[PDB]
Amino acid sequence: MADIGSEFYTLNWQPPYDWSWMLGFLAARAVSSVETVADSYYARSLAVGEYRGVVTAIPDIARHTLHINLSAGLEPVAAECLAKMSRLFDLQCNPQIVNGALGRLGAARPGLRLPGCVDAFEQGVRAILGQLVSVAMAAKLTARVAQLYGERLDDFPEYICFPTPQRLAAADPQALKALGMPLKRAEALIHLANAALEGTLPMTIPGDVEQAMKTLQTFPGIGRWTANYFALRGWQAKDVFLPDDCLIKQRFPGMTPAQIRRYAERWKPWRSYALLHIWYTEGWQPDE
DNA sequence: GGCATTCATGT
DNA sequence: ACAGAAGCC
Repeated sequence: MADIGSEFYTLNWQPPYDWSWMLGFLAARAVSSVETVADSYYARSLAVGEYRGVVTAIPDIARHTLHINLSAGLEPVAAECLAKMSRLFDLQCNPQIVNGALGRLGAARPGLRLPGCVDAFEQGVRAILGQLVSVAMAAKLTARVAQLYGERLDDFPEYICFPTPQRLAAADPQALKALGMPLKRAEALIHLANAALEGTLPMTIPGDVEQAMKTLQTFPGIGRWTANYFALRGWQAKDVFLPDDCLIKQRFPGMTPAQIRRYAERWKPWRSYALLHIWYTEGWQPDE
């Protein structure tokens, strides 16, 4: 909780914004030695190009500001760090626009944002690992992977960087399997770690997301769900919906993974936010 | 254990 | 759209 840096920065957000939720979300999925989530505090190792360091983000609810502190090694690339924090926290979102379009589904938790990531690859590795297991177990698994293939910081030895596409492509699929996962999944990771290494995996949000996801689902281990939920968190595609999600079929009294594709149409172009509101709004039921 | 979600494939 | 590998009681 002691300033890891001398340089401080401020990012504005447009209320409303449920920070307890956000930080709750990220804390659950917090990978041990990579990131540290607490009450009004989030911290993590960060690689921007060849620059390394620690970032912390402290919300200030009174003045619609997020306070960012950077370690010295991250100063030369401050703007990009801030852009990563902004995509991680959805600071550019216009809640009024989203919520107004979500109509009734927006009402209960209007401060819900779309939790993003800091790195499209990192998000991709996460998307694969958290595939079938519980949110908690993915977290523990991903900590094991990072513990082995992650790079430590020279200035902050209690922090390690999320593993790069390099160390990860050079991974022994069996060493991965030993960290507690199917061969088919260790192989998935390595594939992705290779695509990203050779441009084949888009790091910035593609212009045609549906098209870009087509290409994704042709990856080993990556199907339609894993591809959709990655576009959402990895690219922060805001108009993505998952009709096949287990939790959604449940909230649709006998409805086919095609009938809902037409229901969720009513929430363009904010279907990602709609999806989230459904998950995290218990009281909610379709307008039958 | 036989059965079942649950997401990934392939005809 | 239409039929295999990985907790449930």
